Amino acid sequence: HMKAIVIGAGIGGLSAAVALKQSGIDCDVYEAVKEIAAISVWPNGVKCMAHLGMGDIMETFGGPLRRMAYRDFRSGENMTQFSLAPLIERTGSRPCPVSRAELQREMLDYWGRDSVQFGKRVTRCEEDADGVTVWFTDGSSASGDLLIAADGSHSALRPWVLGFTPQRRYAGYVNWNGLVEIDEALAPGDQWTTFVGEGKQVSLMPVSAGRFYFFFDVPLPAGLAEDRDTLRADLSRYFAGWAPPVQKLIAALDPQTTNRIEIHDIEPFSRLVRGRVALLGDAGHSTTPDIGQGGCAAMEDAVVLGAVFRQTRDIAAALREYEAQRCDRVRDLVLKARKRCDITHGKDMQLTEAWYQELREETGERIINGMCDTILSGPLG
Ligand SMILES: Cc1cc2nc3c(=O)[nH]c(=O)nc-3n(C[C@H](O)[C@H](O)[C@H](O)COP(=O)(O)OP(=O)(O)OC[C@H]3O[C@@H](n4cnc5c(N)ncnc54)[C@H](O)[C@@H]3O)c2cc1C
Ligand SMILES: [Cl-]
Repeated sequence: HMKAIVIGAGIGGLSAAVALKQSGIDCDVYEAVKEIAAISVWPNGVKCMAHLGMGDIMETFGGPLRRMAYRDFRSGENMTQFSLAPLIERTGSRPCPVSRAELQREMLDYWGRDSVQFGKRVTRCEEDADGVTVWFTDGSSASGDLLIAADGSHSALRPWVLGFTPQRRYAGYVNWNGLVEIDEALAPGDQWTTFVGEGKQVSLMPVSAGRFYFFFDVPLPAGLAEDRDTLRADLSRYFAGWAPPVQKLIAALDPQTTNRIEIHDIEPFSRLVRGRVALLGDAGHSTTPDIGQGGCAAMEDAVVLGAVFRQTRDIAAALREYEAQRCDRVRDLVLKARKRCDITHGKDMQLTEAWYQELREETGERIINGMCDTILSGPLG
């Protein structure tokens, strides 16, 4: 009946395809790559997955995160440590940290790999009275009634929707991330533990199967001559003097499976749709990962997208309502992440010092309340 073309088979595209199908819309999913660390899916994200029929993925693969702590970088002592039980009670779902690999594999399995066309890199969309068409680098094309551009932070379709080409803004820090086996010599196995100091941080969080998702953050200029070959040396020098658990992590990680990402965001857009085409996921909003809401927001995007089509077939009207519901939400998330990034990574070391001070006096009430505000502001409340 109604055909949606979905570009991108990441969290966004697969969630959108699942949501559109829930609403009786047939989706063909296209993905540029020919084949193939972790994210923390907070309760708003979890509730969305559950709404989408993918609740089992979260529950099964979400690591046992039960409490959190911040530790002094030099001494390794707790500044604050507390349970997240109240977070779970107030929001109705637990936070589910999950390895990217497993999450991708499970979502693809849920949708169906044979219903995704791989090696299809979109370059262009065109809309006429009757529908929309896309072209792929391999020379092929495809037509449908609706187009979902979930093609990522470097989205090729975004400029057609906005009429100009947004540029990524370097956020001023570098993130190294990966997975290691759990060891209490590093930190507790059911805890989100972060060492903070010097505008840097080192974080450990449990995913499934007795592993930690880890990440190192260092404020630095973009473009340094660093990669997996210099990796262990880079970390050793950026985290010189840091408590023993940090040195132990640097020694346990495998540089060859560790990722180095220069963190960017994009100034928020005031538009998400044009005619039969909607931006979704990173294509429509690209945030620093500082509050862990990028993947969550893509899932939220999909829930709303599905909702607006549940009882209409007026595409332009449905997308205008999608845009109305999502635009201010994702603007706030991007900006809130940016603020958190600047505080955590020493944009103004005094504010950052002030923050460390707050962490020493922190009972968890404040942190949990802030987390709830972000979560409860999502579409499923
Ligand atoms: C370091 C880091 C930590 C993060 N931590 C968290 C977290 O803790 N919690 C959380 O919720 N989120 C987190 N995120 C964000 C989350 O990873 C992303 O927001 C989410 O994966 C975005 O999904 P997406 O489908 O929109 O984009 P992508 O995953 O980038 O998918 C887009 C897909 O489109 C394909 N594609 C690109 N161009 C084309 C084209 N021209 N034609 C066809 N296909 C194309 C790509 O191959 C890709 O598969 C983190 C991100 C980073 C970088
Ligand atoms: Cl994020």
